[PDB]
Amino acid sequence: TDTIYHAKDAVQTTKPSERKPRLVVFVVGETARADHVQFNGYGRETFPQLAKVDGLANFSQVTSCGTSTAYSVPCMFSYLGQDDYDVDTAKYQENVLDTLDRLGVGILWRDNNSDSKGVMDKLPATQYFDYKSATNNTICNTNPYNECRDVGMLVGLDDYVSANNGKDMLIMLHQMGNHGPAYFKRYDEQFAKFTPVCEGNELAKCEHQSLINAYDNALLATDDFIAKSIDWLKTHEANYDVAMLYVSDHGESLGENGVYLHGMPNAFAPKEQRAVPAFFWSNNTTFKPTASDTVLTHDAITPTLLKLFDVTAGKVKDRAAFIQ
Ligand SMILES: [Zn+2]
Repeated sequence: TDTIYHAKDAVQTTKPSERKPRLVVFVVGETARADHVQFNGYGRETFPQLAKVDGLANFSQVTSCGTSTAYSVPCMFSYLGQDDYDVDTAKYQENVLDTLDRLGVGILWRDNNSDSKGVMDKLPATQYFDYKSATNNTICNTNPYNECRDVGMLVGLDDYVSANNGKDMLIMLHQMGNHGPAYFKRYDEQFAKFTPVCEGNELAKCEHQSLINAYDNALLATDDFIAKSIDWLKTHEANYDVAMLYVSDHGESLGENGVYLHGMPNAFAPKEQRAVPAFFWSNNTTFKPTASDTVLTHDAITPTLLKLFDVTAGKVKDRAAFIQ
């Protein structure tokens, strides 16, 4: 087909009509720094809603595959691992979502950031939706920049769960998160906790604390979005076994040594551009997460996903996952 396969041997050991069906939300983040998370020692409570969630596992030692929203995302769903990962040929490799779609799991990708980078290309166009425009995202008139909001991705998922009744389901929500240099645009007035913030076009011209405040506000918005995801998943506890996974595609630099956005090559990228937060919540002791401070990378994503849907592929039975 011109596709290079890696998991043709993959097999789902237990099916939806052998046990309770499983519904999972994978929230793909952007620009979130692990060292700006309270659970990892940050001095501000940037995730106050997740702090009150029972069964929520935080991961403090996760490193990203790359430093950009073009390099890390295809690697997050790749089978190869960042060592063997090549970005020029990633679009053509079989990835975890291809494998899961083959095994009967409903894949759904809602994107409020840019695109899937190619992860959803081999899948029918009816499974990818653009939520950056008001065409699909119902929440775009809550701020004076008229930017569509991440929580708009939650509206109308009950109908997807209804149409796919009794199916294993995986839902990727691609966050706008903490992107771009205009951090002050990324959140609504409900989250303007820290002040002042930087409105400037040039980050170098900002006062450092203003930039920090804007970034932390956007982190508050993300915290709220993840929490609302978990609540939504709770509205389906009765019929499905539910779980939520959050990873950021990379970190961000905020003036450390005059460095200000992301994008630097891994060989020279500072520590802040690769340390990302990772969260995992499950209603059920069905899955038991690995230890908090286990040293992990994006290579843990693809095993995790497979483990969630009881899939066995030969390539990734030696891999560290987020669950045991
Ligand atoms: Zn990014």
